[PDB]
Amino acid sequence: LELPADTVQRIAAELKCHPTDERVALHLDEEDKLRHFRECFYIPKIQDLPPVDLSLVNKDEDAIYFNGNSLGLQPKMVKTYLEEELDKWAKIAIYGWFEGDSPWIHYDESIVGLMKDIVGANEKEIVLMNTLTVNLHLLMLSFFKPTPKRYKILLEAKAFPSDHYAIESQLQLHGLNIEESMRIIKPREGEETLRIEDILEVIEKEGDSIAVILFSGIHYYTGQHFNIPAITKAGQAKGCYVGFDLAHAVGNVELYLHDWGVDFACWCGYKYLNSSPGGIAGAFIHEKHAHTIKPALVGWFGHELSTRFKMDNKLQLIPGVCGFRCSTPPILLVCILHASLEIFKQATMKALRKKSVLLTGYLEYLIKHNYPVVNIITPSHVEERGCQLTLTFNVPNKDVFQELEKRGVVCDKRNPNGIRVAPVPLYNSFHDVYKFTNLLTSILDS
Amino acid sequence: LELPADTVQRIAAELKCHPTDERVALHLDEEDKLRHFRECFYIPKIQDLPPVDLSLVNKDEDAIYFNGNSLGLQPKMVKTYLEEELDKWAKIAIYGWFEGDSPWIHYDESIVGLMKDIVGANEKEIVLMNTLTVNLHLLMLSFFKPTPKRYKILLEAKAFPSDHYAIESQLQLHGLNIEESMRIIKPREGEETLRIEDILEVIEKEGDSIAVILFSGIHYYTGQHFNIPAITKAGQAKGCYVGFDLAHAVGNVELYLHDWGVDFACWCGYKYLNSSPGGIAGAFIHEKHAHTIKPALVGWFGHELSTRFKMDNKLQLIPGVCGFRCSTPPILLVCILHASLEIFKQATMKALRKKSVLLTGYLEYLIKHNYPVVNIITPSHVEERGCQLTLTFNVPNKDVFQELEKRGVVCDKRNPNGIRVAPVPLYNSFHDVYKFTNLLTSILDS
Repeated sequence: LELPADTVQRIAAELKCHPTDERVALHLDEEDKLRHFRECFYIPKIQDLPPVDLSLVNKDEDAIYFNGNSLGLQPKMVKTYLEEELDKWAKIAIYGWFEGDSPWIHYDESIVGLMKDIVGANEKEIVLMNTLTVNLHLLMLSFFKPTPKRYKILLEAKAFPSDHYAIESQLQLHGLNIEESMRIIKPREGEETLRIEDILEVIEKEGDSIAVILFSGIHYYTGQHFNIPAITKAGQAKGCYVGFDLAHAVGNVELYLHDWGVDFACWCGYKYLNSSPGGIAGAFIHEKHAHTIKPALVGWFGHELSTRFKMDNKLQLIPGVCGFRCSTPPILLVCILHASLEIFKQATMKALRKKSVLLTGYLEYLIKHNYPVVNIITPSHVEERGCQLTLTFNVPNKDVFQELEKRGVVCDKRNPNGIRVAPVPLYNSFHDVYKFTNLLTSILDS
Repeated sequence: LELPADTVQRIAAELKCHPTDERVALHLDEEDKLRHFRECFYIPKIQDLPPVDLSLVNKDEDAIYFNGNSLGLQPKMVKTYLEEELDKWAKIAIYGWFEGDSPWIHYDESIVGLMKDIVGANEKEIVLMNTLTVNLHLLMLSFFKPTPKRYKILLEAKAFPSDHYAIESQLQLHGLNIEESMRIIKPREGEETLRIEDILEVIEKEGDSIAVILFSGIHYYTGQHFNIPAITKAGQAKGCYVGFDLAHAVGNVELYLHDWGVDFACWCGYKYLNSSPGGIAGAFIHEKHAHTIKPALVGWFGHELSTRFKMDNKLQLIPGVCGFRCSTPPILLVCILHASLEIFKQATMKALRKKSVLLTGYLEYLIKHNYPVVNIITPSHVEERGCQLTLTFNVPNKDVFQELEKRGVVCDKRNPNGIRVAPVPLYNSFHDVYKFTNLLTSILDS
């Protein structure tokens, strides 16, 4: 089928205009079957943003928000759902757990039915709970049971700091040497992303000694989407447990954790899933392990609900990942996630991934075209990336990042020179991408 | 000074009425300097409660809510504070972390200044984070480092199930025999509460082999307030680490964790602290351990904020308990807790504990007076209990609990026969206690 760059020049051919003309972006939004979803979100105005130099912007104009990858915008329905739960708490205080049309006791275990299609798993293979890093530890404390023969953990170079710290401390818990035990796949010299063959070679050479493989679904600094089902097959052949940190993947790319055979997974709620800052995170355990892999750390919401409130202390554990649930779920954070997940159910994940490829692609085309003083670190193949592109510039005398945010472009800056732009399909339009690059152009021309 | 029962009969002497007359309760509320705080909370109406038999109640009348111990009522200011944070998230999406009058990055580390006086600790000795049981595990994984000589954990009989399960799994993590390693102090035959001497004797006989002592601050089934500073001194003399699960204690009784020398502590937010269901919990580590006891499981919000966002993976850990913070704090749950903690700052914890003693005492007086077919399991000494009283009845032919909740009395039922009533000083008035016992009287007379 049609590659994204091919799609743009074809539109220009239909309109008899240049590929970089505004009319191309305005036409891609006219034909965007998801364009009405942007209304469901609160989009910042430029003059409200702190770093904005008001001299350089037209006030009363929407901001280009390309941090759907870091803290996702608020659905307008969030406050509406909060009000439902706040009134119930103000109407029947403790009875909201077991009484009424929607018991609190079943929230985390019902809105999982909205997560099934986002990660590709079953009802009983997912729990929405705790926070990302803690779910990473609660999973590792079960799957990472090392032996003298099999003791390593395989992660990637320059991984996300919380993951990296979580793995040292997992190894430091069992007394393992860090240098010997942390196998960190580094990219080849002069290269920014990882090679799938280099990863598989290490798994084949060393996998007999690796206990757990733990990558991110999308690497934060490069935006690289790792071939998840491949790493799983390779790792599982050598006898490894394979799990991923799907923070930048979930809500961004299509995921089939169950069919792919992934052993475990974990993700957060406040990035592409547009829940609240620090919102409720999630876990995953393939049902193959529902009766073999047990929770290392146990709470009382790991007990079967049927006899949980007898409190007779005679543990009857819930199989699967709901056994790692220690505590009562934070109902008001589940509430917010429900509002966002209903939106993901309307605009199918497939329909978002399809726009995400054309939208990020239209960003890549407009960057490569005009420019080289810009290096797109993100993999160019449409399948090895997500919403996010990572950029580095060779303009020495201007800070591109500061110059961009002065003008209402909200995007990340990652050390050393990396800046991250992530147009997401829910609230970002092609005209946002057009408006972006002409500011990036006006800046790089000085 | 005046014991609570002495106070009631003196009021009756001033009014020349019977101690059990309504005029006594109505007078204790007139003179209640905290009576206006009840307005700050949403109090259920009887006809809105599910179990209510409408034939047996006067509709349009406030409900007697004595579950401040299980799920605390909603401050009316909660929705107001949520709106502040929801507008900021809708106004400056990602900039709320570092920009403006109140950065999100400092929420959990600022409203700790409202927790200092509730547990009796310093700024740096408390973090508000995660959930109760998980904070219990994250603490145990550091303080419970056992040896062949020193391997036991001391808890109480019929402890709260989440605690009990959390301790088995802590021992099962290190391979320890459960029967040998779990030292469970059981009450004497025919007795419901524990004896402080029986606890100290075990600590003296066996303490050389105990690695960690972990009781609740108030036992859920009996309501017994354990002499916390005594257990600490005794346990620390024999070389034990001593920590408590302060769930029913915090927000209920006065606590001096720092001066008492308590090694660690953990509590929840949704009981007496009146945060949301499943709301943010808290942790405690005395500053003596700020540089000796390190986190077992590490996240990236365990890193110093000054260089946390360089993400260079060169860990620089925060001393004290803020090092056990793994993840980004859930801002909207901190928000709610801020609303409740401001109320605790207005009505001083001392002023609440003072009413709590007279209010629970006026409940005990009216129960003992008329009745014996009722057994108050809760310790009778005003210092060995909190808000909660636990009851058992010898009426065979009526279920007291069902008969009570039919009439708008919201209180707990704990297996086997225990029911828990907990008038709290914020929203509960003496007239609630008067109205309660006359229903309990009308019921027990059949």
